[PDB]
Amino acid sequence: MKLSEVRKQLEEARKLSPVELEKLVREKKRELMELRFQASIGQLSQNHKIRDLKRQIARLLTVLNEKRRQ
RNA sequence: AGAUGGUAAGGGCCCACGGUGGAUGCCUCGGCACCCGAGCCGAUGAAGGACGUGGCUACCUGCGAUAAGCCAGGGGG
Ligand SMILES: [Mg+2]
Ligand SMILES: [Mg+2]
Ligand SMILES: [Mg+2]
Ligand SMILES: [Mg+2]
Ligand SMILES: [Mg+2]
Ligand SMILES: [Mg+2]
Ligand SMILES: [Mg+2]
Ligand SMILES: [Mg+2]
Ligand SMILES: [Mg+2]
Ligand SMILES: [Mg+2]
Ligand SMILES: [Mg+2]
Ligand SMILES: [Mg+2]
Repeated sequence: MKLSEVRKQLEEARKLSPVELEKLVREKKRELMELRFQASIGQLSQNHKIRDLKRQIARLLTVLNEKRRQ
């Protein structure tokens, strides 16, 4: 995923409430599973999308953790 | 009547060239000694591990279900 898009994901991410974050993760986590399935049947040529989503879920959770910790 | 050479089944010594084998010289990502710097870690769960972790991954390295990585500051180009 693009550098600029990362920064953009973070800005909008840091504006969410934990619940919105929790909900957002669950969907991107669901999208990861959808990706894995098509990856299974050789129907995902844009395979970089898998690594990409994994780190989004990472970046979200990191921020979810940010929200809670002080 | 007498006498003396060509035979090499195979073998021996020398010479040429190969095979095998990995000495020798050169080489060094490693080691060895001395000197200096530096010296604790852990229930806020250590040292050391197990099992996992990649779109395709046997192993090593890294990492821990956020899993060859996540956030921020500094360095760099
Ligand atoms: Mg990043
Ligand atoms: Mg004769
Ligand atoms: Mg002969
Ligand atoms: Mg013969
Ligand atoms: Mg002889
Ligand atoms: Mg020879
Ligand atoms: Mg020499
Ligand atoms: Mg000393
Ligand atoms: Mg020490
Ligand atoms: Mg350990
Ligand atoms: Mg688990
Ligand atoms: Mg920087």
